[PDB]
Parts: sequence; structure tokens; C-alpha cells
Amino acid sequence: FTINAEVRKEQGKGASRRLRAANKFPAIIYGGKEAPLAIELDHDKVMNMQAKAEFYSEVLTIVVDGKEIKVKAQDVQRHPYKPKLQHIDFVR
Amino acid sequence: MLQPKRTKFRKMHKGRNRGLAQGTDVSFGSFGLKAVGRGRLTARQIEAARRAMTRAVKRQGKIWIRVFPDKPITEKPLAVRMGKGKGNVEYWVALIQPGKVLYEMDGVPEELAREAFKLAAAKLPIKTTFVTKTVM
Amino acid sequence: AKKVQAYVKLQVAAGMANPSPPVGPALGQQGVNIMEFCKAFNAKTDSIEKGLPIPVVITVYADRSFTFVTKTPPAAVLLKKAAGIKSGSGKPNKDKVGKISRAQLQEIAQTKAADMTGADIEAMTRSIEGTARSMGLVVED
Amino acid sequence: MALNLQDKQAIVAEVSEVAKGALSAVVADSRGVTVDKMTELRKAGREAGVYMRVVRNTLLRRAVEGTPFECLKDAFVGPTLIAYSMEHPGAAARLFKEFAKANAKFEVKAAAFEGELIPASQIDRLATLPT
Amino acid sequence: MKVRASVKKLCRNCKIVKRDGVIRVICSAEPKHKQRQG
RNA sequence: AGCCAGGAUGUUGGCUUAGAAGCAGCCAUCAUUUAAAGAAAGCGUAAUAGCUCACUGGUCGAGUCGGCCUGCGCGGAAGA
Ligand SMILES: [Mg+2]
Ligand SMILES: [Mg+2]
Ligand SMILES: [Mg+2]
Ligand SMILES: [Mg+2]
Ligand SMILES: [Mg+2]
Ligand SMILES: [Mg+2]
Ligand SMILES: [Mg+2]
Ligand SMILES: [Mg+2]
Repeated sequence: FTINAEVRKEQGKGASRRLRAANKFPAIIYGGKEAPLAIELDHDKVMNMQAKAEFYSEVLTIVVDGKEIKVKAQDVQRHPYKPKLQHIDFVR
Repeated sequence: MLQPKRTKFRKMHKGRNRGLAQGTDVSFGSFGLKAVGRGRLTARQIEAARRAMTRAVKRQGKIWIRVFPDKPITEKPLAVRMGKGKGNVEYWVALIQPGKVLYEMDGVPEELAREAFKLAAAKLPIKTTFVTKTVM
Repeated sequence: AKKVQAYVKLQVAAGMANPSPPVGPALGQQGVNIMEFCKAFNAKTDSIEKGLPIPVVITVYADRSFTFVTKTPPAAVLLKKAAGIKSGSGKPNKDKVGKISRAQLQEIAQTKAADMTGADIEAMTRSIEGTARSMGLVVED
Repeated sequence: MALNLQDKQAIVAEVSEVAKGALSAVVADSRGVTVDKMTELRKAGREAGVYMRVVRNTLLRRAVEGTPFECLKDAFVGPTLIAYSMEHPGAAARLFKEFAKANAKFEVKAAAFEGELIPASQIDRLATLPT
Repeated sequence: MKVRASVKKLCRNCKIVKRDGVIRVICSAEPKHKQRQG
């Protein structure tokens, strides 16, 4: 339950689709007094991760720039018909 | 055959079936028949696919129908010229965008829930898929 | 001892001599006649009990008659007079039909030991108890 | 078949029986009858109880993996079907002959009754045992 | 045989074969289950 | 992949006695002998019998399945 993830730089419709058509997908980490953090991460991992019921309950440690941030999945966007994720909201 | 019990207006415009669906998550039951394709389901098709599920799983289990028509479709009689009024309402349809869960089952095995939805999917025009009630 | 020459068994309650509607054709399907299963069949039916199904081997030969040795009546047909209810199964888990304890079935188990095959008495005990388990008789252990 | 652990359990169970044992006997029912099955194993009940595991699994590497650790002469017995009937009470019991005696009493054949290991011998019908 | 556009495995012994471009379903038990095309 | 290989005695068990009887309709879904076997997944029966599938298995010898995600193709595909 540990995933490496990159920091986003371009963010919008155009970037997110380019990203989402490259085996990755956008997510966001937020919580506490700190600012939110936009987080690009790989699809094929997190797709296999969510099959387990622990994923949507237990604490996940997301690795960003070396730093491991502790979070829980608060919300998630499925793709309308295809079995694949679009976006995840990680509460801290 | 499903149909609205009374309506504000008898006849409705054609409109356009665009965008993505809204009833995407499997809400009530365990399993569900999701519409991959785009189109419109007549009142007859829904009943025909319901009968095909209901009779496959027998008395046991429970079924939901998430789609309901509420859109009247007019049709002009044979050998009648154009104009001279909007045609008469023949049948009723439900507009189906991609993602829409049509049916949902509960209280049955996973292997025997699929076999039932194939028989339903065979009745429908739209290309469909099987979906399970996930968390979140 | 010979292999499968033919001998298949199949008969009703031993008291009912010369069965034509129950067995009939299958009794004298081979060269063995119908009349013998009446004189010779009731030779060892009268010793134990009548109104009871008891199996016998039917090793037919080219002579005329057949050699035979008997065995033992079935589990459930014994568990009508012994159990109490003439019926047995029907709807066991949905609706428990009856019940029997270990003390009766353990005692009834060892009386068939001439036919029954096993290591100890307690071995066959739980089997011959077991035969109750699916007549809606969840064993009262 | 189940995991490496489940199969290791079965062999490691068989190896512990050889540690607390002595005499053994082969048996091969090429044309077996389930009435015979309850004579040579019924015997085991007449001895005492369940412990006498016949264990018919002499595959070139299955029960012969336990061979290297316990009694190396049984590797040559591997060819053709064989069952390693391990004993427990009584040193050199009467369970060896009964397989040969049952073979006559309606059992078709019995591996040519070759035997296992007490003086490291081959096919010998031996009435000379402690009784 | 049948020349249906949706051939499929009917019984256990039915077997799918691609002969000369065409997909066939040859069977051992019932010669009825023999079927071409699709 | 094959493959001499096992895959039970009572269960005609009860229940609508026209038999349902491992495989039509009512649930149970025994436990023994055990290297194993569900009182049964399918075929076959007026029902049996008899073939098997899960499975103990005896061999050969290490890669095998069944789904997803799919980019190209295939059939479906008959007119003057
Ligand atoms: Mg409009
Ligand atoms: Mg809409
Ligand atoms: Mg909504
Ligand atoms: Mg007019
Ligand atoms: Mg040709
Ligand atoms: Mg594959
Ligand atoms: Mg294609
Ligand atoms: Mg043509």
C-alpha cells in the first residue's frame, strides 16, 4: 500500500487527457492546515490496488519527491463505462 | 409495458442523445447491466429483457429497473404525406447514454447472474457490459 | 471367487413373495425362472422377519438354479419402525423432520456387523448414525 | 493438487513414521476390489487403530524424496506400484505375511510380494517372526 | 450441417476448427452439432 | 498433451407406493474404509443398469490456465 507519484505542473482539460491517455491519471492530496497537492500517478498499479477492499479504508503512504504522505481515499471518479479510474481525492 | 401514468404534454420534441450517463454506479443491487453503447430503449425492449432475466434466475433473487421511458415517440401512418400535423404517439422510449446502469440484480450467484444478463443483453439494441458494486 | 458374471440384485420387502408388478421382468431376465423366487426366497425370509426388505446375491450359472448368500436390510427402511416417522426426508434443513440420538443408532449399528465392514464398532457407529443425518434427523449427540 | 506445504506435510508426516517404526510390506492392487480394501486395512483396526498409514504414493520423486533421509534401499523399489505400509506396535509384526495371505484370498495380485527392509532382503515369504 | 452466422460449442465433444478460412465446429458424439460459418 | 490406472455395500432410502432410484419435481447434501469419491457436474433410462466431471491415483517430464487492456485482420456479406 505504497505508491510513487509525481507532482503535476500542467493542469486542466488538455493536460489531464494527455496524461490519462499515457497509462497514468491525475489525483490530489489535501488535508490539515497545509495547502493541497496535485499528484500525477500510474494507472496500472492503482487499478490493481483498488480490487482489495482495504484500499478504501486503510491508510496509504504516497511517495512524492522522497516524502511519504499518509492519506485515505475520500472520493474517486470511475470512467463512465470502461473499467478504469479517472481521478482520486486523497484526504490527509 | 412501462409507460408514464399521465403526463403534462402528449407529444415531445426529438432532441439529441448526447453526453455521458448519470446512473453509473451500481447503487441498490450487487451486480448490474451497464450500457456501453449509446441509443434509446423502447418500452417493449425493457419488458422483453426483464422477462429474460426474471425467467433465467427463477423466483429467487431481486431485480431493479433503473431506466424508465417517459419520452413519447410519434410515428406517421403509412401512405400519408408530410406535414398536416405532428404524428401520433406510438411507443415510449428511454434515452440511454454511455455508462447508464439499466438493470441491477441482488441475491444470486456471480456465475448465474452473468448468464441472466447475457439473455437480457440479447434483447436490447445497445451494447452492454457486466458491472459489480464496488466500494466508493 | 469369480468376477462379474452378471448377478444384479434388486428386490422389494421380502415378505411379498413372487413380485410381478414391483420387479417381474428383471427377476427372470436371465435363464433363471420366476417360480424359484418364492419357494427358495422365503426359505430365509421366515427366520428373521417379514415385511422387511433384505438383499440376496443372484449368481446365475448354466446349470439351472443359482448359489446365494444374504446380507442385511437398508439404513432408512430400518429407520421407520426404529425412528418413528414412516417418512424421513422431504424438507430437512428448511424444516427439520425428526431426530435420533447416538445411544439407539450405536446399538442398532453393531447388529449388522456380519455384513458391515469397518475397523472398530465406533467407526461403523458414526456411519450408521450418519445414515440418519439425511432423513431430516440431525443426530442428537 | 494443493500447495507445496500441503504435500511437504504429507511426506514429512511419512518420514516421522519411519523414525518410530521397523518392518514394512508392499501391496499392489492392479485389479483391486473395495471389499478387499476392508481386509488388509481392517487388519490395522484389529491391531489397534488409525495410525497405520499405508501411504500409496511411491512416485520416483514423491515418497523417494523421504528415502534419502530414511532407508536408502527403498529407492530401487520405486519401479511399479508400491505402498509403504509402516508399522508401529511390536517389532516385526504379523502385518507382513497378511498381504501375501490376502493375495490368495481373492485379490488378483499383490506386487509379486517383494517385501521391504528388516535384514535388507528381497522377495521372501517369511513365517519366522516374533509372536 | 448448419451454416449459421454464430457457431458455438453446443456439447462437450464439440471442437472449433478453422479450415480454409471458414470457422467450423466439428463434433464426435452428435453429427448434428457439426456446423459451419461465422 | 497423453495415459494399463480407482472413482463403493446397504440409497427399491425417504416423499404424490403409477418407480423416481447420484442426474423430473420437496430441503438434507451422510459418515465410514481411506491411496481417494459429491450420497454427485453432464450424458443415458418407463426408473434401474451403464458411460463419465469434479477428484486418490500410475506414469511421462515445466511451464500451463482462464479472464481483462487491446492495435491490425476473419465470418456474418445475395441482382439484375
Ligand atoms: Mg431541441
Ligand atoms: Mg442526461
Ligand atoms: Mg450524479
Ligand atoms: Mg389532418
Ligand atoms: Mg475445399
Ligand atoms: Mg489468455
Ligand atoms: Mg477487430
Ligand atoms: Mg447467396
